[PDB]
Order: sequence, then C-alpha cells, then structure tokens
Amino acid sequence: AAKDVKFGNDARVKMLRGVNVLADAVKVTLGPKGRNVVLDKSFGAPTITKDGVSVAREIELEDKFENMGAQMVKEVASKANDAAGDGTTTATVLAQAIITEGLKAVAAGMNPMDLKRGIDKAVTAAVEELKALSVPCSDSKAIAQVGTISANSDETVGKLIAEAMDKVGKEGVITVEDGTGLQDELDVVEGMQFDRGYLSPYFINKPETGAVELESPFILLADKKISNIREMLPVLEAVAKAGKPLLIIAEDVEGEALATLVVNTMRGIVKVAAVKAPGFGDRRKAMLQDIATLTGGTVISEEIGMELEKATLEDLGQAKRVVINKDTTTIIDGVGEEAAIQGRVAQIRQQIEEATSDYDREKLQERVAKLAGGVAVIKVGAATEVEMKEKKARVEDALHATRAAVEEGVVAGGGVALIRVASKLADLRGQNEDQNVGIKVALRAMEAPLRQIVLNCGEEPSVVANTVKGGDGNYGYNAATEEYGNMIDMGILDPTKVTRSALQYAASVAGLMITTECMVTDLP
Amino acid sequence: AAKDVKFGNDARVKMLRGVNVLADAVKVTLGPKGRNVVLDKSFGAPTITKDGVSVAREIELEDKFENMGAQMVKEVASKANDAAGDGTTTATVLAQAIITEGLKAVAAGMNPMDLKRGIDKAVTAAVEELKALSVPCSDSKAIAQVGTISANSDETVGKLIAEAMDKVGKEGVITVEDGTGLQDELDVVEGMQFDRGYLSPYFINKPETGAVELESPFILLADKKISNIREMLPVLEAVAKAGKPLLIIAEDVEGEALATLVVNTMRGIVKVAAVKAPGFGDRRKAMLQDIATLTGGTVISEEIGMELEKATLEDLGQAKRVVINKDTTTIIDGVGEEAAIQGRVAQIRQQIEEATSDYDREKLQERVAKLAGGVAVIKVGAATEVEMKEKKARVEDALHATRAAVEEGVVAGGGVALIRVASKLADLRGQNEDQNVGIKVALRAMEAPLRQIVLNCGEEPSVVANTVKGGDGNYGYNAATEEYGNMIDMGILDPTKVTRSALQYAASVAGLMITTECMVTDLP
Amino acid sequence: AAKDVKFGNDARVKMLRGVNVLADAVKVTLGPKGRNVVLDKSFGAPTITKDGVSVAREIELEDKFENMGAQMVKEVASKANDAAGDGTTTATVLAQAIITEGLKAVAAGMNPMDLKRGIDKAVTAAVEELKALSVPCSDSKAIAQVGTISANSDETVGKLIAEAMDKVGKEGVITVEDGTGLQDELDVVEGMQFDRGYLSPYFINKPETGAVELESPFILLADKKISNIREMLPVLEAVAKAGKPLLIIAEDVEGEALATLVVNTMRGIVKVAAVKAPGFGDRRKAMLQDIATLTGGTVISEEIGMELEKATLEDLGQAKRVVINKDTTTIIDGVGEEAAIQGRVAQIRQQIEEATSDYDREKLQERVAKLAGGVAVIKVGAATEVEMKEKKARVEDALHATRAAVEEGVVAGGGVALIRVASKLADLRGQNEDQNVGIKVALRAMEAPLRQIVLNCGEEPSVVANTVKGGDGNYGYNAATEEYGNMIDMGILDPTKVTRSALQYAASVAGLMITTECMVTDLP
Amino acid sequence: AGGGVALIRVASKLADLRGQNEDQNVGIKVALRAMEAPLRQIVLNCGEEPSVVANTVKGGDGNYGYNAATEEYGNMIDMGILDPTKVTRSALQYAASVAGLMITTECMVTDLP
Repeated sequence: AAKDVKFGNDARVKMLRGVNVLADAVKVTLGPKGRNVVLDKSFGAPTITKDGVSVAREIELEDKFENMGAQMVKEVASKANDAAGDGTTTATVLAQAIITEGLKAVAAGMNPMDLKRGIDKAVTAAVEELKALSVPCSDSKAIAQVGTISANSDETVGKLIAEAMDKVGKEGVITVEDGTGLQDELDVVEGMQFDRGYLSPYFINKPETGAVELESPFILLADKKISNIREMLPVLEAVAKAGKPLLIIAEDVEGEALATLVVNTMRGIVKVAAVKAPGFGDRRKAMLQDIATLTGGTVISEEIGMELEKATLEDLGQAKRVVINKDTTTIIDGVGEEAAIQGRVAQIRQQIEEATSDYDREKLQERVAKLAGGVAVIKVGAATEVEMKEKKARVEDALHATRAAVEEGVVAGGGVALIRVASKLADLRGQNEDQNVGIKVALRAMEAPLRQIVLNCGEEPSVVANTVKGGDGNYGYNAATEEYGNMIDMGILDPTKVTRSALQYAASVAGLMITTECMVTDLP
Repeated sequence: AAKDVKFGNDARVKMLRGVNVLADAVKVTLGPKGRNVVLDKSFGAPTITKDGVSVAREIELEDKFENMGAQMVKEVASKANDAAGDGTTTATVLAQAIITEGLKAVAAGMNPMDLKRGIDKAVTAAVEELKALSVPCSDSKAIAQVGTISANSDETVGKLIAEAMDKVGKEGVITVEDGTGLQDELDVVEGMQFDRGYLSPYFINKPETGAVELESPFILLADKKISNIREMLPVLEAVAKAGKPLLIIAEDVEGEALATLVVNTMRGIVKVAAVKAPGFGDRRKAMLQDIATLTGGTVISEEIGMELEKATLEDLGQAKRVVINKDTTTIIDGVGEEAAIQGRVAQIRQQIEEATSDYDREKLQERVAKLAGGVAVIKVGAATEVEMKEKKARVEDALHATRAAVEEGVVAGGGVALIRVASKLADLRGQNEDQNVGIKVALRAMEAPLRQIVLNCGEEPSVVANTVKGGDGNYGYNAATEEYGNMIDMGILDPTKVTRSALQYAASVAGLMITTECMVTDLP
Repeated sequence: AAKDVKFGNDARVKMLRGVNVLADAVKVTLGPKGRNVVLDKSFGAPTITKDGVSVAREIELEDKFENMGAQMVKEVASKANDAAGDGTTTATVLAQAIITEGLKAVAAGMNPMDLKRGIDKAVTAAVEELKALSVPCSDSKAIAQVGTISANSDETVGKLIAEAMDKVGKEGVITVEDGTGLQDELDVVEGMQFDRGYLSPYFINKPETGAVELESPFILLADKKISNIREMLPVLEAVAKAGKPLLIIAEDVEGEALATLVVNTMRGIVKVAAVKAPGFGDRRKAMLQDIATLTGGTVISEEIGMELEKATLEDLGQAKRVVINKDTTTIIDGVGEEAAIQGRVAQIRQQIEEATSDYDREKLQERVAKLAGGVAVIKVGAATEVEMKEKKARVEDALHATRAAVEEGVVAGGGVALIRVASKLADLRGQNEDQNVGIKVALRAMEAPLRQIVLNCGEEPSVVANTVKGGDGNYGYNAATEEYGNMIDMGILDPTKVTRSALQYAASVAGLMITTECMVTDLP
Repeated sequence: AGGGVALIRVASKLADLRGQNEDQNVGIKVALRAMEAPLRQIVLNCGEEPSVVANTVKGGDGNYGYNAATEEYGNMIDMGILDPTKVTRSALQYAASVAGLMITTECMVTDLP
C-alpha cells in the first residue's frame, strides 16, 4: 500500500491536533465534578459515562496522523492503567500538556533532544519527590481506610478487603467471587497466580472486564510447544463430550492449532482457554510440575514418554474456577490431595536448604510462597442480584486500589501531589537552556491536572492552583466540598503507584512525540 | 475610509512577511561581494544598482500589512542613514534578524514586554562595548587614512579632506563643489549651517542625493510665521523677474502658501525652497539677525513695522550658493560686508563676557563659532567632466564617513565589530528568563550581518562566524581577500557612530514590532 | 506604486526568458544569409527588414521581468552600436550565449561572483588577442578597400571616403550631404564637433538615423545654466518668426524650459534643439567662445552683462547646417569672418607656447585642431533621388565603418575573429574552478556568433565551427560563397573596434545579469 | 573510526584527486562532498552546526573526530565509537553504484495511474 509521508513541523502539528482531540474528549470526565460523555453504540442505545477509560477506548480519529497521535496516547494511557489500575485520564491530560508545551518550544527552534532530556530529568526528580511525600499504608487500619475511600466511601468493602488482605498476606492473591447469601464471607483455598496471560483477546467471554473465567474447567499441562491441532484433537473431543471448559498450559500454542482453538471459541462449540507456560527452561518445568501437583493433574512431558493423544480426563487437571487476564492468570481451588501439597512444599523447602546461590534461593522461595500461600476468596453478597454485581465491581476496584496502595503507599489525591512536587522542584536546573525550558514545561504539566479538575468544578483554575502552591504538605483544594484542607485527612487518596506510573508514561510518550520528525501512513 | 483590523498573531505574521521581503531585497547588496538589484524605471531603462538605499526606497508592497512592516523598517533605516550617513542595509538586516527571532519567541509564549526589555538591555551593553572597542581618529594622519579608506582607497580624497578640516576645524562646515580646473582647490568662505531642514520632500531638485541646492539664490528672512500667499507673493513675482531661486527663512510656513510653493516646484516655474527658522524665541530672532548680517539682507519683523509686501530686492538676502537637506541646511559664501561680520562677532563676544549663566554663554559661544568659523569649500577638479562628478560623489561620501569617524571614532568594519561585541556580552543576564531569551536574540542578531556578508561572498557563514568569534580584538574575516586578520590594518573600517546608530535603530524598530498587537489599515 | 519582487532562481528564469525572446528575435537577421523580420506599423504598413537594430528597438515584452531582461540587453547593445557603429546583433547573441551558460552554471551551484570574474578575465584576454590579431588600416589604399567592402563592394564610396580622409585627416570630421548634380562633390568648410548630445530623444526629427539636424539654424550660446522658459521667450518667438530652426547651447537646460521645448518639439509648432555645453569651467568658457567665433554670433555671458532677453538675431550664431546625435554634435559651415578665425587660432597657438603643463598644452592643441581643421563635407549625387538617398546611406555607413577601422584596425569579419580568439585562449585558467567554468562559458559564447551565421545559411554549425578552429590566422568560412579561405582576402572585414565593443558590452551585461538576485517592478 | 568521520578523513586524503576530463573532476568533487555529508547529517540531528563540526573534523588527522553523544571531539577509537570497515566500504560502494545507475538513467517506463 502506498504511503503518505509528513516531515517535521506539519507532522507534529497533526499529532498535536490528534492528541488535543483525544485529551479534550477524556479530560471533561476528570474530577468529582467531571462532566459526562455520550458514546454512540451500533445497537441504537447511546451510552452516557463519566469513565475516561471507555471514552479513550472509543476515541480514534479519521485523519491518519491525528489517529497516530490519539492511538499512541491511548497506548501509553492503557499501559499506565494496566500497570496501576487508574490514572488513564490523568496520564492523558499530562501527556497533552507536555506535548503542547514541548511542541511550542520546538516551534521556537529549540533542540528537541535536550527538551526530552530536561523532561526526563524533571520527571525523575518528580518521582523522587513523590516517593519522599508518600505516606505508608502497610497497617490494617490504613488498608481498610483506603479500601473504603476507593469504594465510593463504603465501610463494608474496606473492612472486608482489610480482613482478606491480612488473611492472605501482603503479597498474597485475592480474587472476588459471587456470594450466594446476603452476607459476605472470606475463604482461603489452595491456588496460585502466575504472570502469563491469554494467547488472544478472542478468548474473552465477558468483555466488560476484559478477562476470561471458567467454571470447573479442565487443565492440560504440556511440557512441549503445541502447534498441531491433530495432536490434542482427541483430548478436545473428549472434553467437548464431557461438556466442561478446557484450559491448556504449554510452552506455546501457535499456527493452525491456535486458529482452530480461536474459531472453536468464537463458535462456542467448546470452551477452550490457552495460556502460555510461566517462566522459561528449568523454571518453566518447575512451575509446570507445581501446577500439576496443585490441580492434581499430570504434565505431558516428551522426555518421560506420554503424548497428547494418550491424555485422558483423569490425566487432565481440574479446578473449581480459573481466571485468565491479559496481565496474569489465577488458578483457584484445584482438586488436589493436601498430602501432595505438603510433600511438594517440603521438597521445595529442602531444595532451598540445599540451594547455594541467592538468585536460585529467591526463585525457590517465590515458588513455595506462591504454592503454599493460597488464594483468598471473597464472596460478595447482597439483597438483590444487580446490586450484588455492583458491589462486586466496587469490591474488585477497591481491591486493585488497595493493592497499589500497599505496594507503593498513598499520596494526597485530586492532583495536588503533582503541584506539591512542582513546588518542590521549582528550583531545578539543567545543563543547557533547552533542558531548563523542558523542566519548566514538565512543571506546568504536573500543574495542569488540578487546573483541569477545578475547571470542571467551574471554579477559577489559576487562583486555586496558586492557593494550593502557597500551602505545604498534603494541604490542597477538595473538588467535592469546594474548600481547602488536608486532602489525605479529608478522604481524597490516590495511590502513589498510580500517579507515578501516569507521570512516567506521559513523560515517555511526550518525549517520543517531541522527538518525532517523520511520519508514514497509508493514503486516504 | 473603512478600516481592516488584524489582531495579535496574524498581524505579526504579516509584518514579518513584509520585513522579510524588504530585507531579502536589500540584503544581497550588503558586503563587498554583494549582488545587485534591478529596479524598474517607467522610461524603459532598468536601473542596476548595488546600493541598498535605492532598493529600500523603491520597495513598498501591495498588501497593506506587508506595506506597514516594510515602511516602518524603511523609516528606521532612513533615520539611521540620516544620522550617520551609512548602515541602511546593516540596520535593515539587523532589524529583520531581531524581529524574526523575537516573533518566534513570542509565538513560543514569551512575554513581549520582557523580550523588548532584554533586547534594550543587550543593545545598551552592546553600545558600551562598542565605545570600549572604538579607536580615536582625532589626529590628522588617521583622518586622512579613514578618508582614503572610505573613498575607495584613494589618497587624494583622504588628504584633501584632511587639510579641509585642518583649515576649518573638526566641527567646521565643509561642502564639496564642482571644480573649474584640473587641480582640486580648497577655499574658506563666510557662511553657516544650522539644524533646520526643508518643509516638504517635494522641494528636492536632485532626488539622487536627496538634497536641495540653489545657485545664487535670494534669501528672505521673516521674523513672523508665514501662512498667507498674498503676504509674500509680490516678493515672489519680483524674484521671478529676477530669474533666480528664492529661499525663505521664517518661523514656519504652512497652509495655502506652502501648497502653492509645492505646486510651483512640481511645475518648476519658480525654484523656491522653504526652511524653518533655527531655534525658538529670542535665540531664534538672534539667529535670524545673524543670517541677515551674513547674507546682507534685512529681516522682516512685524514688531519693527515692515511687511512682506513692502519687502524689495534690497531687503532680500543674497548668497553665492545654499544647500538644503532634510536634516540640516547650509549657507555657503553669503555676500556681506566683512567688517559688519567682525562687528557682529565682537558684539557676541562682549555678550559672552557679560553673560552670567552657563547656558547663555554656551549658546552665544555656539552662535559666534558658527558666525566666525565660516564654511570650507572643496572644489573637486579632474581631467574630464564625468570623472569629475564621480570624484565629487566619492569626496562627499568620504567626507560624511570621516565626519562620523571623527565624531565617534572608528571600529573594524565588515560587521565584525558586532560579533566581537556579542562575544563580549556572552555572560549578560536579565531579571526574567524572557529577558535572557531577548538577550540571546540580540546576540544572534548582531551575529547575523557578517553571516550575510560571507554568504554573499559564497563561503560558509557559520564557520567564518566561529573563526571570528574565536579571535580577539579587531581580528576578523575580510570579504574581498577571503582571508582573516586585523580588519583595521587592511582598511576595512566602519565609523563607530554608523554601527551604533544602526544597532540602536534596529533595536527600537524590533521592539516596536514585537510589542505590536493590533493593526489598522484601509480595505483593499 | 505597489511593487512585485522576485528572488533568485525564478527571477533569473524570467530574465533568461526575456533575453531569449529578444535574442531569437534579433539573431535571424545576423549573417549575409540572414532572414528577415516583419514589424508592425500602426498605420497599416508592415515593415520587413533584415536590420537587427530596428528589431531590437521594436522589441519589448509584456511581462515586467522579461521586459527587464530585454531592455537591459537592448541598452547595452545600443551602447555598443553608438560606440562602434555596428555589432548590435553580435552583441545581443553574445550576451544571450553568456547569460544562458552562466545561468545554467549558477543553477549548478557555482558562485556568481567567481563566474563574473572568470568572464571578465576571459574577455580581457580576448581583447588582448583581438588587438594582436588586428591588422592596421592606416594607409589610404586600405582605407579605400575597407570603405568599399563596407559599402556593399562599391569602389566609388571607398575612394570617396579615401580622399575625404586624406583631405581632412584621419581624425578629421567628415559629414555626408545630398549632391545637387550627378557627380559627387567633396568640399571642406569651417566647422567643429564636440561630444555632447541632445537632451532628450524627443528632439529627433528623423528617427531612422536617431539624429537631429537643422537647415540654416540659429545658434544661441548661453554662459549660464538655463531652467526658466520666460528667459528666452523673446528670442524664441523672434527666431520662430524668422522661420529658421534654433539651436541653443548652454551649460544645461532643465525644468519647465526643457519641458516646454519638448512639448513644442512633439507638437512641431517650432523645432528647437538643445545641446549641453562642451567641457566644464574655464575650458567650457573657451569652447563656447570658440563656437561663437565660428558661428559669428555672441555668447550670452552673465558676468559681461547681457541676458537672454537682450539677445538679438544678429547676436545669435548662424550655421549652414548642424547635426546632433546622442553621442556627439556637429556644426557645419558657420558664417564667420575668416581672418577672425585666423586671429583666434593664432591666440590659441600663442596660448599653447606660453602654456607650461602638458595637460593644458594638450587641451589647447585639441581646441586649436578643432578650430582650424574644419569639417569635410561629402555631397553624394546620382541620376535620380531614390538611388541618391540609398547611396548616401551606404556612404555614411561606410564612413562609420572606416572611422572605426582607422581607429583600431580591422580583423577578419563574419564572426571568425571571436572563434580565433577562443582557439588562442583555450589554455586560459583561473584561480578557482568557478572562474574556469566562466572562462569556458566565455569561449563557447564567442564561438556562438559564427554558429548562428552558418545556421542562418542552413549548413551545420558545429562542423563549420570546428573546421574554422582547425585552421589558423584569418582563415575562416564565408557565408555567401559557402567555402573557406582567408576572410580578409575574401572581402569579409569587421573593424576591430566593433568586435571589441560588442564583446566587452556583452560581457559587462552578462556579468550584471548573472549577479542579479532581485528585481523590483510594478504590479501588472 | 565510526560516526561517519572515516568518510570525511578519506575525503580529506583524496581532496587532491584528479580525472581525465573536467566532468570527471566534477564527479570526484561530488563524491567527496557526498562522503562529507553523513557526519553533517549526524551533527545536524544532534542540533549543532554541521559545517563547523565538519571543518573541525577535516582539520584533524587520523581517527580524530567529533562524538555525537558526548558533543566533544577526540579519538573515536579510544572513545568507543567503532564502525567495521566492511560496513562503511559496502555502503560507499553500493551508494556509488546506485548513484551511477540513477545519473545515467535517461528513460523510465511505468504503468499508467
């Protein structure tokens, strides 16, 4: 296909226009007083939402270069959301601010590379200042408080997250589940969670969460890469006859096998889920053996002798429920005798005892922690089904927020942390004047989000920003109550991880945009 | 007439385009290797010139806003030329550089007022550095050297100007004249020059020099303002029968009298020129009395009783030759009894001796110096008439350049003085960052002219600029010989006044252009 | 007066287009086998001519920039024609060749200044080679031969010019006339010639020769510069009532007097011709006195006392016939007492002996030679009027050619001298590569004219050019006979002055044209 | 020495080369400026002045040259800016071949739009 090429200033202008469109689409939703955006649906039922993630997902322009800018900002915002769990709108507005100011400075004739260097230096100092400013959230009381605050000021969700969080451990795995009764309960079952995801997005059965779940599925453990559908065809036929979902774990599934599995999933004839084997090499075999022990199945290993055709229903692993997401996959309550689990953990412990290198000891310790820690099950119960689903969604959102908080602390939310950081860094300097201008660009960039929030509230942006700058610490302006105070003590909290990831990703995408000089796209 | 208004960025863009057109028209002629520009003549014979003054005069664009920019730059360049006698192209290119960089910075978001303040501070420091770098030219030998250098390396012109100012003084008035014979003759005759100019440009009889001259004209001295044509008309017809040009000196001439005088000049029926009286009040009346004593005529005052109607040929002053320019007016060899002049200067001397205030003594000293010093007449002779005119033009240009040099010294020409100064001012700083940006703009602007000169030479601009910057003192690159060294020794000399005036006027016009926000013009 | 400005490449493209149009219009007439061009007369009588001067005069384009190029080429060609007497087409085609090759080289990236320097060096060497190749034409027999050859191989014209030059001298003034009888008559009458021309082309009475002549006109000698029409009005009306034309000689005529004289000339009510005084200062006074003595009139001297109003018919000078051209003015057979002229020349002679400086002695020698030599009058007769006029035109053209020849010798005609010079100079080198490119451009340029001649003849240009290059000396190709040989022996003679002037003017205009970077012209 | 300074060194060495004809000399000068170009492009990407850096490198000798990352001259081999001789030689030869084909091309045949 023939390509249309834009060089230098005009290409940057087109990308700036695309970023401006996307940011103006997703910035009105920012803030407690944020507006709402109407998104058309093909069915004919317009969707009204204050969620910036959906607006960003739907937005993509018709012009090619505007589409480039919008899609790049969408990519970095989605990466920030996946890494942290929030901050998509904050990352997008930060990216727009940096891109606008940096492109203006470039149009001034200044060096883009030194501008990017200054931006990176300012953002690194900003991350350092944020780490200095963050307050700990390790204690159970603070865990409950942040869970309550995240879950629309609900004490029950925060408390439940607190007891589950203590029960499973700080590094433990927590998974939400549907509660049959009115009350909620917490349970711990034998399970593990690895960092591998689904092979293709078409495996998703519930698009509202972007994840794959199976009820009582069969687990296949293969020690070899699977590329022939005929090899596992008898197993697929047997599991389809059994009428239960099938989960396959191998080194990789690709080619006609993956295509046939995806076609079967879209046709719905059989529920088959494909996830790659975690780790690599000896570690990969170790996790395969651990998963086989946990689920009670046996791994199909070429060197031992068994093949895919010889696999049976008994050979296949079985679990109560599994959850497959793009970032990670969780196995909950596999059918396994407790004696096997105890033997396996004792074997790993004695391996640690005979282990010598620190790296191998750490890997084995992580393996044994994953295998023996278990998974905490949260059953969300309520009076009616619809509010039960709403409460479950709130619980999982609060769980993500609490996980981020306990991972890296919590700062004063509402965008005041960025302004505090800018106030701290106002004295920063760079080697070249271009680096200084880039630093100033970054400072105004982190100034921007609270200005946008208070513009959504309808108050004066500059006056509120200056008043926040005048103060010190977590003191800041509250959007909901329209009056200043200690944002942390007023119930406005944002995990440090969310803000740090948003700032870093916005800085990276803005540097890429500023340093861009040529553009290649198909003809209209 | 309906007005069209442009606000902010677009008006600045239009002015930038106009200034760019004017500067690209008048910038090629800069430098010894400067190109030439062809100017249209309605007759049918195009004019090919390397003089930037003519190109700038001919330039005025079709678009109204482009015309605004071009006319403002032309105004400031013409003011610089009138003040100094050179530097029109240098002033224009400097103004274009400052305007371009300042508009780029303004589009970058810098405060225009702070930019103008930084430009002014940098230019003031540049003037100080130029005064530090200037070398004296008081001695007769250096005077002859600079006169020879200005006159295309001709020793005769330099030496002639040398004994001319030795005879009349450093501040004495010298006028070139057409030589009767082969050998050049220097003579001193009783005359004076004051600071008043012609009322309208239409009085110009030779547009090539932009000055008014009259041969054996009649001088009318009216102590009153002249506004009625019928008052001075009978004298006008009397001198019309006299067949000689008429020069009228009065406090002011305006209205239908000036209109009819301009009409007559356009028709050419009578060559009459009008010049305002010098000074104001009692000093003005004393100056008119001195002029009447010089020319032998009698001043017409309403207080004494006589009127312009009663004035006759006897009351009219008479001079051998007068020269009227926009900046100043010169009276040469006015016929008058010598003992009368001696008595008048003795009266002024005793007035000085009885004068009490220093202001009165200074004013009377200036009056007596002008009255008694006279004017030095240079009769430029040659073998043939055409080379006689060429040598006369060279002599008058060299006289202007040498006057500027003896006024404020001389620096190394060829534009290297500006780069030297910018090298000195590398550490200049302002109160605000925008002031620093303006300072950098000014430094690059002073860098520009030598880059333009060497670009006209066809060599590399940046390399030559770096080589000149690396050196110290008057060391620089020579355009003609394409080899570096001490510019003063090679005879590449520019008067300090010329460079200083060009820099100051370029700075002023650039500040006005940068601070411009609204623009008003007639509809097309 | 809004102006349209072109910069660099496009400006030079338009300029080359204009030069190409004019050159292709005037180049077909070149050569004995040259074609003819049809020109329009507004009356309705198309003119078919082989004269390139008329074609050049008629040509001026529509577009302003094409007009610029055409008018510059026309101006330099006319200057060459005035200086020499022919070669207008040769100068134009040479200029076109240089301009085309130089603009191509400039587009190649060569420095225009170095190209112009190389062109000037090559042309200087070409002039040296042309002087080396030129043969003398001092003896009377060669004068007769060149006069015959120039006048379409007519022996009578050549011999007539021969004894005319012998009678009056090589530097003597020769003027053609109309013979009363069949046989031609040569006579010597008292007259003088000076190098002053008419003020404006509107004084021309016969546009075919571009000259002004009057039959029995009155001569007015004014010692002062003239600007007021009322001054000479009584004398103008008196000479108008006398019925004879008036010729006025003064220092200068300008303003409304010149305007009214021009108006009267085109309206034709009274035919008055104006010519500036010869020389300047005391030399001008002496020449005016000599002219007044020759014409029998009296010079109107301001310092003696008489004015233009006091001037009378008897005080006016009277001559049998005068001829005024742009380059020079001729006075023929003024009525004056012979012994008065003898006394005047005796006074000038004794001034010569009493003179001490060489320059003054040479000036007085020139004055006495002009006073005593007189003018040689050639009266051309024939059987009928039309052939008499044709013979007179041929005689005057041959006289111009013979004057050029005796001034600077004669070289081989037909454009072969340029190729001979190029063959000699093929080894020339310059300081820089661009200078070498310019030298090669000049070589191809002087190659071009014979290529054009033989292309008009219809044969191959390159073959003939290389055949001529292979030979040496005056060996070359003849257009009429289509066979090679010694052009001097074959009767193809071009005066060295004509070729030298054509080459020099083409080189100068081509250098200016190449170095052109900007033009200023009115909007369409 | 990497960073494109080897080509400029070679051009400095070959500045005295001559050909049979004037057009051959013009082609040689074209080639010399061509191998001068890449370092100019690199230092233009760095944002510094191309011509000044190019002339400064030309005035040097040996492996002395400008470094893009550190923005300061020196011995490129000592500072770790290395390019294999095969890479530079092959790039120069292939550029020469394609430029020779392009320059001598006179006719082009393509399908209609």
